[PDB]
Formats: sequence, structure tokens, C-alpha cells
Amino acid sequence: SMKIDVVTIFPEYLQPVRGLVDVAVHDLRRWTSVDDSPYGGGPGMVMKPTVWGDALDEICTSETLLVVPTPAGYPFTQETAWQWSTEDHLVIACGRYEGIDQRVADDAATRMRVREVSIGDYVLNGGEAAALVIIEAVLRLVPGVSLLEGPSYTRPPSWRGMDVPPVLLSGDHAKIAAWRAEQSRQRTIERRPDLLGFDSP
Amino acid sequence: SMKIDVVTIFPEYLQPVRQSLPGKAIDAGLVDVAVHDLRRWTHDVHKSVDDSPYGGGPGMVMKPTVWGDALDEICTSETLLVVPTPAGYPFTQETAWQWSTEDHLVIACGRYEGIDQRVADDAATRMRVREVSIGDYVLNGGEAAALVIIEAVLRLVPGVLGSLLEGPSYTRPPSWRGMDVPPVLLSGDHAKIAAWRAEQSRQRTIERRPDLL
Ligand SMILES: N#Cc1c(N)n[nH]c1-c1ccc2c(Cl)cn(Cc3cccnc3)c2c1
Ligand SMILES: N#Cc1c(N)n[nH]c1-c1ccc2c(Cl)cn(Cc3cccnc3)c2c1
Repeated sequence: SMKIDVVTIFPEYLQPVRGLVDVAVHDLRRWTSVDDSPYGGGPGMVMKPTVWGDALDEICTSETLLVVPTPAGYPFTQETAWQWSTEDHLVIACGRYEGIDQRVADDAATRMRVREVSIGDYVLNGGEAAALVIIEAVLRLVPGVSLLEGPSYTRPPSWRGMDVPPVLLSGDHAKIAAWRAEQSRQRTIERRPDLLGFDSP
Repeated sequence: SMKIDVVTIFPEYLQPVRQSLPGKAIDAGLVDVAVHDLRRWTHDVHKSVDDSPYGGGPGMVMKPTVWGDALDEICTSETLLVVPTPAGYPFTQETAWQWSTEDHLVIACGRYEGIDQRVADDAATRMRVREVSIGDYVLNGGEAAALVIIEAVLRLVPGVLGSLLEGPSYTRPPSWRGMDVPPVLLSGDHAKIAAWRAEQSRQRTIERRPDLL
């Protein structure tokens, strides 16, 4: 059983989320201008801590795992997803602009567990798409719901003059298992050599 | 000026992308994102998109004949075909920069155990195909990855959407719940501020992403 609360100034972006789990989306502006120029200078705007503090006060408890997407976060991995899959309560704080005043996470950490995470090494305009990814990766692991996958095939056995690998039609479990291992190994070496402890291209 | 076509059995999942697009960019003809229901290209009254995996195993595999027809209609020789997959090459910021100058992206979103490999292999004989993963976690299908790719790519297209880690940011008020903004930021010593931010970045990268060093 899990409850997920998502806080965002763009609640409409979280629509694609639509009994063991409830997901609720909250408009941050309900607790109010949410942004201002950064202290110390720099381009863009920073979300003010005041509005966030009030929102999180209401939504979070000491048992909450507060998730804060950020391009500067610890990596969110499958291990993270497994870890979070047994939590009772995730709150995902989605910001925009140049980010959220750091004191929001710092203040929250005095009261609950806080995880600043990034879903990958690319830049988004805000946390919402990251929230969608995190929710999907976590929810599919909730109780009651290494190497790269090799290629998959289905009918027909010949299509546009391209044949399904004959071993897959042979019914030889051992040969099929071995061919699939080899395919995964070749794929991992080519595409993700880091997973096998080699240099990245 | 970019056209993105997304093909999916859950077109409603992609609706927020068309929400995030500013009218000015669309009206200036800088961007067009169209979403297509894969079932438009099914052959049978049951609108089947999947079938059992050759060689056995759990789950199902998306049918090559359905995808083949969809991509035949939507793609041209100039298309960059993007296929999200947990077995893909990593999608990075460098990838996003590269793709941001493309005329036509087609994103093929699958489900279940994947799309019959012959779809991408056949497509690759007449267009550029890119199998990519957005990170080291497992999703149920390509749709959430497509959302991420679209956003990361389009924000690099001039006026469409509107290394070390970045350190912390602060704004008003100067004191909040017992926490003061670091005084250096209010010092007016901008060389010192830059050095402070550099050191914050270094420390954060060591703590959170040692792999980057
Ligand atoms: N998780 C993740 C993640 C990812 N993997 N990329 N971008 C994001 C993400 C997460 C949270 C925010 C917030 Cl709050 C504002 N922005 C825009 C921004 C901020 C600083 C520098 N550049 C862009 C966010 C980007
Ligand atoms: N991009 C990315 C990405 C990512 N970073 N995680 N998962 C995905 C993703 C992309 C595409 C598909 C398709 Cl098609 C089916 N599935 C579910 C699946 C397949 C094989 C093994 N397990 C789950 C997909 C998962």
C-alpha cells in the first residue's frame, strides 16, 4: 500500500498518471508569485522557500519520503526504485525555473527523509517529467502489482525477407538460453560497456 | 522547425506534451507534435498489437507487421527514428543537442517485452534509427521516455518551450526557518561568489556523482 503526493505548479502535466496505490497531484499555488531572482546573481529565477514550506508542512509527515527531482541529484536507478517500492508515503516536489531554494530540502530533512535525485544526464525544464518516470519505475515494483535485454521476436517467422533467428524456433531451451545470453553480452558491450566495467565511448 | 510524430498504444499519455507547447512556437511553425494510436495500423477486428515471444519466455512482443505499416506511413528517408528501450544506447544531453536540429523525429513507443527487432532493423536499412534508454531503471513502456526525450530536445530548439553538478540556489527571504542564505552571496564580491559556487559544485559532485570526476 502506497500513497504518492506530487506537488507542482503545472498539475496538468501530471495527467498521464491516469487500489494498492493512490496518487494525488497538488497545485503549489494553492499555498500562496512562487519565484524570485537568485541571491548572488545568475540567470533566471529560483522558487521561494516560503510557499514550498507551507505546502510540505501540510502534505508531509515524519514518515514521508520526500523526493526532489533535480539535475544535480543523486542518480535514480533501479536500486532506488526497489528501495522506494516499500514506502508508505512518497511526496514528489516538482520545481521549475532554475530550481528550488536549497533551504526547502534542508528544512524538510530536519523532520523527514529527503532524497534529491536525477533521472538521467540530460536537462529538463522542471521536475514533472522526472516525477512521471519515478512513479512509473516505482509503482511497477510495489508488492501486489546487470545486463541489457537482447532482441525479441514474434510471428510471422519470416517478414519482409527477414527471418527470426532459427535457434528461437528450434525448441532447444539450452541453445535458446545460450543464444540469448550471447545477444545480451554483445548488446551490453556495444551499448553500455560501463555495465561490464569498461570505459564509456 | 521540427516535426515530432509519436506512435503509441496510449496516445492519451502524450497529451501533456501538446499542453507544454507555447502557441507562439506553433504559430511560428517552429514545432509540431502529433500523436498516433498504433491500433490505427492493426489488421484484425481485435486490433492486436502483440503476440507470444519466439523462443518462449514471459510477456509478449509487439507485432512487426503492425509497426511496419505504421512506420511505413509516418517515416521518410529523412526521419530520425527514435526507439526507447531499456537496452538502448544512453540518451544524454549530447544526444538532445544533436537531435534538436532534426527536421523530423518519429518516436516509436512500445510496451510488453519490446518490439519485434525486425522493425528497427528493417527501418535502419532506409533511415537513421536510434535505440536509446533514458536511464538505468525499468519502465513499463516507451511513453514516459518519449516525454523526457521530447522535453529535453525541444527546450534546445530556439524559442520553442518558452562536467560538474550545479550547487545550491537561494532567493528571498534572507532568513527562513532559522536558515540564513550564505552571506557570501550578499557580499557584492563577485569573484569570491564565483569561487564559492565552484567549490559548492565540486563538493556536490564528489558527494553525489563521483563518477563525473
Ligand atoms: N530529475 C531530474 C532532471 C533531469 N534528469 N534533468 N533535468 C531535471 C530537472 C529536475 C528538477 C528541476 C527543477 Cl526544480 C528546475 N529544473 C530546470 C533546470 C534547473 C537547473 C538547471 N537546468 C534546468 C529542473 C530540471
Ligand atoms: N528508454 C527507456 C526505458 C528505460 N530507461 N526503462 N525502461 C524503458 C523502456 C523503453 C521501452 C520499452 C518497451 Cl518497447 C517495453 N518496455 C517494458 C520492458 C521491456 C523489456 C524489459 N523490461 C521492461 C520498455 C521499457
